[PDB]
Amino acid sequence: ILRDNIQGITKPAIRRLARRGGVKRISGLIYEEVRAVLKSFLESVIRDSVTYTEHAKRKTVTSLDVVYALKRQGRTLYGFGG
Amino acid sequence: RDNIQGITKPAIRRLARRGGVKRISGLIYEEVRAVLKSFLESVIRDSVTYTEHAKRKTVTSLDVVYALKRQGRTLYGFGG
Amino acid sequence: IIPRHLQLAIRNDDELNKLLGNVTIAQGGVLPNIHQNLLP
Amino acid sequence: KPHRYKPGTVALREIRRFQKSTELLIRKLPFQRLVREIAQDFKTDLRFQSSAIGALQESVEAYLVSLFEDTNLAAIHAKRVTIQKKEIKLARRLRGE
Amino acid sequence: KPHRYKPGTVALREIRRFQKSTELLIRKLPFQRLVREIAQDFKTDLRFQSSAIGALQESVEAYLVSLFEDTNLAAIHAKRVTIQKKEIKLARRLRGE
Amino acid sequence: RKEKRKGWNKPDAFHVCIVSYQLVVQDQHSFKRKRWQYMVLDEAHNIKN
DNA sequence: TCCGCGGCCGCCCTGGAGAATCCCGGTGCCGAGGCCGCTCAATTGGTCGTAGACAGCTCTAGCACCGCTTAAACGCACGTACGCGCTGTCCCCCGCG
DNA sequence: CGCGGGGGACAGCGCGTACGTGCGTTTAAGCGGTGCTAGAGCTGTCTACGACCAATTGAGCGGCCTCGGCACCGGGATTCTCCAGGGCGGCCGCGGA
Repeated sequence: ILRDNIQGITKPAIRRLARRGGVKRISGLIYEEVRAVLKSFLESVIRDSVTYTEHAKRKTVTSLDVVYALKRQGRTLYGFGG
Repeated sequence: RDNIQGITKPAIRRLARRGGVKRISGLIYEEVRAVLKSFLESVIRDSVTYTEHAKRKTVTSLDVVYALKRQGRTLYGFGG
Repeated sequence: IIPRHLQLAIRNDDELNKLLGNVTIAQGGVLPNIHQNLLP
Repeated sequence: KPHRYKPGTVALREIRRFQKSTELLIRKLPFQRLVREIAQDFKTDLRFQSSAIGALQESVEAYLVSLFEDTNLAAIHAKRVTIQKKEIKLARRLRGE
Repeated sequence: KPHRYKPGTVALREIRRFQKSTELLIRKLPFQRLVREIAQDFKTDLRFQSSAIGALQESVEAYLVSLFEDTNLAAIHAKRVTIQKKEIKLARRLRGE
Repeated sequence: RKEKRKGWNKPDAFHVCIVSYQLVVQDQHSFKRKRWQYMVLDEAHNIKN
């Protein structure tokens, strides 16, 4: 729950995700590098989310909070709380 | 007439040299010319739209700046 | 509706896809495009 | 002889299935453990509601699927079909990330 | 003994010279009447001022040079010394276009 | 289970099948379609909730 | 030199086989949208203002050309060297338990 | 997590030609000037043209509950593909007169 859960996105999970990109073979070192990329993106989103949460005088983080966090990325298409 | 060909083959060769390519394919010159045409048409449709809105027959620097603003280019310097 | 309908409506329309396609699709999935060099 | 399919044969009907079906493909509880373990560092003891978790996984899944499609396009551009580290880094760099 | 340099090194010296000098690579009047032609079809009887056109040429040159740099990075990705059409299309498409 | 239920297609099939509690709970969707005659529940104390 | 013939015999075509197809129904289940309350800001009227182009001077530089002076382009001829073709190698993750 | 293996990633070397670089000679732009006139623009102005709350109001919603549709296998040749013999691309070699 709070210790070494980065393996939640597992190697078979990464292989299945790469199946959706249209690839036949996934190399061994692909899994951990895409894990690091996902970690970086998730950290970048959640930093903005938690900073907004602190600004809003709120203790809980809502879905619309991360919606605004991703809003300044610059696309903002459909989704919950759009 | 035929003014797009005014950009010469040695000019595109130097431009690709700026891109750090030792040997450049022959079709690459005309492909670069074609993507340049697409770039200019995408910019200039918006520029002409803004010119027509602006109640002005002359395309000003601010006109080009506003045309470039929407497409995400956001240039600096000229009309900044 | 299933959000797959939303994804099909978005991706089958050229202007919608050209306009914006990065932010999450709400359970609509994607359109996995395959190539002609993979499958035997 | 056993009906051993050649590699790349089942993939046809498999992509026929999962292109139409639109369910999830990642274990939920490990993912919520991950989002917790990354949240406590930013803010401990967060009282997570039932929401604000599925949106994150859907967003990251869409982003990584787009990245994987771009990586496959780069691999085909590289006169090959398989994925590799260089394909991923090139796709990410050309995406502005 | 004619003095003919081996191919490739003069390319490097040209690259260095174009790196030190940051002048416009396309003559002003060619861009002028190219813009005039491409604006003829949209609306007729349009007069272009002295300004607003050097900005167009500098923006086009800068973004096209960035595209060339991405294309060359993808060419090194492809392990070759030549630019290719698939290189250019991968550079364009993966940039959100 | 697919091999077991491949022969389940025939009408006038096996006179009886045996499936446990949680297996029935999981495969209710597969089982709800077929019509039966005699259902037997064992140790009804465990099913008291 | 003819060519009879015999061998290396192994490969696309053909027949057999493995799993899925996406509807016909069964059984079971599933929250849209109109309907007793409602509410509440919208819709005209009257007042308030105000500023923003109609003229009108204004002002200032666009521009098309007249007339010299070069600048990279262009063709060609040879260099060469590296993508590509052709081929060989090895490799390690897909399919399955 | 484990193993067979086979299509696919990756490299070595010849081709040769495809740009690349060094010869002359241009086609059209840069610069000096100019004479104008044609578009860009704020000031008296004055009016019409937008905003907001009284009497009403309608209109869409707040909440439930029916029911014609969701989910997918009994039910299954064909599609999708994979793998073993047959005639063959013939290939080719070797030897009496």
